Amino acid sequence: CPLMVKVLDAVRGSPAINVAVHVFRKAADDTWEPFASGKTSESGELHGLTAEEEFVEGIYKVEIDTKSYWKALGISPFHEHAEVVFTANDSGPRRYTIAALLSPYSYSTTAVVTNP
Amino acid sequence: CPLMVKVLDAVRGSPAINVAVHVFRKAADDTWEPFASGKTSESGELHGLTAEEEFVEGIYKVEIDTKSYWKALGISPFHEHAEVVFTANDSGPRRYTIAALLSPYSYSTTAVVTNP
Amino acid sequence: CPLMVKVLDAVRGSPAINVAVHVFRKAADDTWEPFASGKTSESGELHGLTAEEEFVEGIYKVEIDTKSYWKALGISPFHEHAEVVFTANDSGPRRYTIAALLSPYSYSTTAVVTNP
Amino acid sequence: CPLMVKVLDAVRGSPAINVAVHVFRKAADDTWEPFASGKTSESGELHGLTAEEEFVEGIYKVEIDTKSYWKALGISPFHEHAEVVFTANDSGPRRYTIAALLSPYSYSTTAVVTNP
Repeated sequence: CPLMVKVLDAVRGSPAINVAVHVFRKAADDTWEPFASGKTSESGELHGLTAEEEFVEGIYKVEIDTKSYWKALGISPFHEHAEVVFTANDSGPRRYTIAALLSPYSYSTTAVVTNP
Repeated sequence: CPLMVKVLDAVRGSPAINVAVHVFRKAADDTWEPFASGKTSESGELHGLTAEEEFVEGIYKVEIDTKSYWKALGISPFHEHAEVVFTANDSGPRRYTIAALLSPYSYSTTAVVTNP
Repeated sequence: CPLMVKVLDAVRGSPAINVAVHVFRKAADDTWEPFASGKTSESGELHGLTAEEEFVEGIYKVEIDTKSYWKALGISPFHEHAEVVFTANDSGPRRYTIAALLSPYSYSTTAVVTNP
Repeated sequence: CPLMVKVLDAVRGSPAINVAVHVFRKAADDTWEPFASGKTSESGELHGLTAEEEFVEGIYKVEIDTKSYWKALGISPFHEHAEVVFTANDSGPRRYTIAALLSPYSYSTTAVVTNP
């Protein structure tokens, strides 16, 4: 699975379950073209994002819907969302895990890039 | 100063100097209009950012050019930038600090909202 | 696995490999008693630390030898190490993942605690 | 001020005010000897922790009472405290800021080592 998104909850100290996540790919004309969509699972993971789809070289945007998540939990968050924009597969095929750690007024995002 | 941006470098243990930062307010036709812009100083800070009487209520995106910053030092970072998107001044004026802490493959962002 | 430790390297974007980890449980007399120990694997993980029914209620301290890790890559770090001290299982025994993300001048730690 | 200590709350998005910080130095015999101590202020900062005519080369430990901070707010946190341990002024004179960013189940810490 070459694109994996994992989200944790730093207030509850757990997986962030059912977070909307939309991946996009910057097309040849400089506009973001949908690429994959998802809701995180019981373990805060979102798998098979390139099933049926080519994971080609390019610029990707993983957009995590943190506002909905915190609002569904009765909290008013600071951010509308958490976006992670990066170039994929520029030096060859890689496997990517984007981890997001969440609080209402704060997030962190790391990328684990491993060579297949 | 009602909107400050502050940047640290987690690798070197110091402020992040000369980091380009571009702020945009979302326009009603639902697109991002230039709002202000600048470079962090010697203390990693950016002040006097709000273009005249313009810091109205609205959706803001602060974009930090972290890629140029790591590339100026010879490092090859994960991200193209770090965008922070938030609604500002919807329930009466506050002062906003956007703190960003930077690593080549990771960053962290926090809003410290305080009351006039 | 009821006590697990994940370390990640935020400079390189990968698991932190071969990092020395030492757990301790606080004793009857309020001193720290050697409990388990390990070095993180290829995936930056350290497994079979506790042994389920060997994991009592108490205060544990996970220490991560972050200093050697950075000096073994030719970097000179800030911290001597990173410690994590938590109360374990004071309730209906649960699984603990302690995740640590590393950088020379900074680290961040998170607990994922799940009902088995 | 050769040793500042700044604490932010990532849940509420404000400084963490009134936080108990206790600082130790490792003595000749390798036991932690009390050194300075205090409580963070309206800005979450803790100034006047030490005097440059007294802050000598050695290993310090900066312990921050996150548990009482979270309880005082009705929150059952994960960690007992946040311990930051580090060697100081071994290369001569420098200013140190320990920044800590708190969530009930996570925290991150960065050292900003700047020069006289």
